Amino acid sequence: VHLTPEEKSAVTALWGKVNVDEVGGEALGRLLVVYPWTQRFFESFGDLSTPDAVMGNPKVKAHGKKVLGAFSDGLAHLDNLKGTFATLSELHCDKLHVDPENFRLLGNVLVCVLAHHFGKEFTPPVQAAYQKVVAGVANALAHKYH
Amino acid sequence: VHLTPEEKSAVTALWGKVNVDEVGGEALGRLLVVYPWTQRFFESFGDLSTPDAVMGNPKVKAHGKKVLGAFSDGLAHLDNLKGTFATLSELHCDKLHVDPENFRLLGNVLVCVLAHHFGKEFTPPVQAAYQKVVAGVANALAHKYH
Amino acid sequence: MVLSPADKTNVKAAWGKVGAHAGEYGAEALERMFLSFPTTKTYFPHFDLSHGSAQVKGHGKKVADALTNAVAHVDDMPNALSALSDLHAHKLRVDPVNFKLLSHCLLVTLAAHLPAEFTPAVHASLDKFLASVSTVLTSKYR
Amino acid sequence: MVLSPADKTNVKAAWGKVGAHAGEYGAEALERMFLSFPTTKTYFPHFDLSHGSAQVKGHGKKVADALTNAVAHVDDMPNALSALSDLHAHKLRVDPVNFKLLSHCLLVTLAAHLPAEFTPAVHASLDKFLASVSTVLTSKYR
Ligand code: HEM
Ligand code: HEM
Ligand code: HEM
Ligand code: HEM
Repeated sequence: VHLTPEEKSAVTALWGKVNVDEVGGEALGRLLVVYPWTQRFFESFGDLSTPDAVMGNPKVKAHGKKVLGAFSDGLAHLDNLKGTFATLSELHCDKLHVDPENFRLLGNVLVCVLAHHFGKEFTPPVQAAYQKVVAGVANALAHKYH
Repeated sequence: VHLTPEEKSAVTALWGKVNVDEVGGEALGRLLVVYPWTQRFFESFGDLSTPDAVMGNPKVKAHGKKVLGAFSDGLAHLDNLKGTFATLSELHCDKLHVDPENFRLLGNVLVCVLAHHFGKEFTPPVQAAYQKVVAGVANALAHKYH
Repeated sequence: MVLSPADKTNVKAAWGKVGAHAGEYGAEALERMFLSFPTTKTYFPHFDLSHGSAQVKGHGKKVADALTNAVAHVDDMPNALSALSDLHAHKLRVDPVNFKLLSHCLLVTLAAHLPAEFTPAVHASLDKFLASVSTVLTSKYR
Repeated sequence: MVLSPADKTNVKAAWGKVGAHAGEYGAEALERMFLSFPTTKTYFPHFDLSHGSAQVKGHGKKVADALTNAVAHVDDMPNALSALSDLHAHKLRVDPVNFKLLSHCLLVTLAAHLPAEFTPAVHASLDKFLASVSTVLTSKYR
């Protein structure tokens, strides 16, 4: 992605304060609560009966760490996201059958989570930088769909 | 855009039969009728009160011809849509203040019009090739927005 | 999203002409959709999506029939499509974005088959009508 | 869609907390939108969009009050926003896509300011509420 040097540093700097496992569990849980149709891939996870059950489900939390760890590693390759996520893109299309709109939803939920976590430090320009990144990752993941 | 040899020939073949003047007029008129909010850019065009008013408006037909003629030009440069439309991209942002979502709606109306005009010849595969082209064009035009 | 008396008139007239071919046009719309917007294929991993597939034709008929029922109950759509709203919301769970893509492909299909009837006014009415159906279908998502 | 009673309870609670900061949050949401989604600036070519401009501050306030009005009349929004609905439909003519961008930025702003109240359930209720306001505002477009 085209991020100015400033934007890159803003992204990197906040990210350094993130507990990946924690934010991961939170973001994935919030996706499943706010946009319930996304639960369609997770029937094997058990109880998703209430917000409390979703947020507390160890499977959701585990999948969240997995998803955000991948995201996190991608942050190191801002310049080659399509490349970095090519295999995952194919996997998501061919085996998992995940509509890429889900990637966009998660990106918006992730920004809300950072906002909630960081408060005032998540300024309008830091948000803007993260918006470009989450759109970039969603695009990179949807790239190999056919 | 990324067009297979067969997609390129389908696009090219159909376009040789299009009367740009006529199709341009129809496409822009249908945009203003189906998505009336788009009329906000054409206050000086006269009467756009009824579908009949919109469709026989000479300023509409004239403008429509300009738009599709410019669109025809990018068909010739399918490999460099951003480079082809950069100047018009900056114009629409800086001077015209047109929300790029309007490029997407026009793209869709154009597909409808080719289907209406060509009937059975506008097969699923031909449409698919045109959908990639119109998305490319919309993207090329929104490119220099800031 | 309100359907005026003229919109209702337009829709019943155009759908009227579809008549017998509704199922064939439903299948064609799906085909158009899978070719033009490949992400929509993610919901039918269990189908043979090839041209002429009987599964697509079968599904096309079910969609077309639901549309026919919607036209017939254009004043009472929510109740008429109740079971379909439940189904999509709670089992299929198709992202709402997809409804716009099928609606567009149905419009393209109608255009290609009803030259005379697909006037700008009818086109506008049909677009509103498909947006209303989509709204109903996703009304119980959350 | 529709707001459950639990939704209305969550909205009322969260908005209540905004309280007197509604206009300042309104302005911040706009600044976040102009920065994240620059295409929305196409609707404000007549504004000084500089950070802290009175135009943005004032506009932020008018947006906040309208949301307050809707929270207050959460059971009859169509009536409550009637005027705003006509204005957007007939004068402003803002493409419906832009409502989703503003809603997102309003959610981010609330998140950034309500650490205690922004739970998953409230987040879900606010999202739905913003979607409903958006639907009411674009309901007279065609
Ligand atoms: C930032 C966006 C995302 C990233 C980086 C990501 C990454 C991953 C990774 C690294 C895996 C493990 C692949 C493997 O098993 O080798 C995975 C699996 C999976 N992901 Fe994605 N994912 C993302 C978004 C989503 C979303 C939004 C959904 C659904 C709503 C989803 C659904 C799944 C499912 C169902 C699996 C398989 C899980 C399993 O088999 O246990 N992913 N993803
Ligand atoms: C396929 C996409 C489009 C292309 C290639 C295109 C191309 C053009 C061209 C060549 C001009 C003439 C510039 C000049 O000579 O001054 C123009 C002007 C203009 N376009 Fe676009 N256009 C497109 C889509 C749109 C859309 C969707 C809208 C809004 C609904 C729009 C609104 C305008 C307006 C308001 C003008 C100025 C007309 C006037 O001079 O009063 N265009 N466009
Ligand atoms: C105007 C919009 C739509 C209408 C009227 C509609 C109607 C229907 C009907 C009548 C059925 C059959 C229910 C049954 O099995 O009893 C169905 C099933 C289904 N629909 Fe929808 N649908 C619409 C949009 C969509 C879209 C846009 C998608 C995804 C891109 C979708 C995906 C499906 C799937 C996956 C099934 C189950 C198919 C099977 O396994 O047999 N639907 N729909
Ligand atoms: C939650 C959604 C929204 C609400 C509650 C809302 C509310 C309002 C209010 C209260 C006014 C002032 C009315 C008056 O002074 O008579 C207004 C005007 C305006 N709004 Fe909306 N609005 C919303 C979404 C949008 C969006 C998404 C845009 C464009 C991106 C937009 C563009 C405008 C513009 C350009 C004006 C006129 C500005 C001026 O000249 O003062 N609105 N809106």
